[PDB]
Amino acid sequence: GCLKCSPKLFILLERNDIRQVGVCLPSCPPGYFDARNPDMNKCIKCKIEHCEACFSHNFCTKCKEGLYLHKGRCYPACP
Amino acid sequence: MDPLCAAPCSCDGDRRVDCSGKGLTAVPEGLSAFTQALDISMNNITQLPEGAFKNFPFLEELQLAGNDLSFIHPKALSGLKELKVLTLQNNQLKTVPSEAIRGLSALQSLRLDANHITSVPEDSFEGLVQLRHLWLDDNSLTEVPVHPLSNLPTLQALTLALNKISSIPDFAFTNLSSLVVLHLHNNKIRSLSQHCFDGLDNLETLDLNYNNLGEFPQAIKALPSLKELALDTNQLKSVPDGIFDRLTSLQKIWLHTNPWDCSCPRIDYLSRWLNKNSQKEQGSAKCSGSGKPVRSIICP
Repeated sequence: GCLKCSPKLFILLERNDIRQVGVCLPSCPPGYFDARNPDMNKCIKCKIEHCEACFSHNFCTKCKEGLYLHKGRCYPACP
Repeated sequence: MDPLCAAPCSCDGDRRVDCSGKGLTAVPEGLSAFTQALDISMNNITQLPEGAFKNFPFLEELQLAGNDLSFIHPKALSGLKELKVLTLQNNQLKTVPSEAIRGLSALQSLRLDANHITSVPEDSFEGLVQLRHLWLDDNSLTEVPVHPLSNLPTLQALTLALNKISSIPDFAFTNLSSLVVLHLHNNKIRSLSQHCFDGLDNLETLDLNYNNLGEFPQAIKALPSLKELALDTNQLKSVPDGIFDRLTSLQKIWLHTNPWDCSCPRIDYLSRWLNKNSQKEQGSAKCSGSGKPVRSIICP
């Protein structure tokens, strides 16, 4: 797909085929965060299990419905 | 079937409105007062006038990213007492809009990244008694905004990455007692004062990579909760002996892409620590010249 985005947007990498396809985005889909870089801004999966929106890879801002957010992590019950 | 909408937005029945990517120059007229979320990102709103959101008293989420916003009327955001999320990334802001956000007492998340912000007025962030997440990355800040940050004891997540910060003075983050994650990577930090991190008692993650650190940051001793420390891609040559003795919370440390001086007995403590704590090092610190891993060094 597209290899370099407009200077502000984010590249999302997909392997829906058996080829690697990029797509340019203003934000990033759920489960991903906007990783800003000097070279290339990209969408990167959050590393927190069941996180829908995140600040960084290890800090969630929105957990899956039914879960409890505490200090950037998702819990099945309030800690 | 949007009983409470206006062209050319959609109103998804859960009181969320989407007007993003519509070429708009203003907030559309005729939107419902029931509205809880408003997405007006990716338009051409360059200015927000007074009372632009007057008819949205239950608004919880306002998305303004990707406009070319350069002026916010001090009263544009009046009456938004329920607002929790404000996104202003990718706009043309030159200054943190201190006064316009002053009355946002319920705000939890504020995105000011990827603007062109060179200054933050002293009174910024007063009134933000519930703020948890603050993005200031990819702007033009040349220093940490000390007095404005002192207003945010509830803050959990802060990024000042991809700015132009060259040094951090003593007590720069002293009131940030709830802070869990701090990003300072991709600046030009050469000088960290001895006590720049005091008061960060809850800090778990500290990112200092891609800076210009010539001397190891002694200031990290004041971080009892530290779990993750990135110091990769700096100009570090040595660590002081015993620097990690009191960091019993450390789980991960990045030390690679630094010119480690592997002379004995200077490299003694670091080599031994990396060998005893092999599980904690991410990637490999290498000796300058040979490229030998620092953990493979032994001093007699």
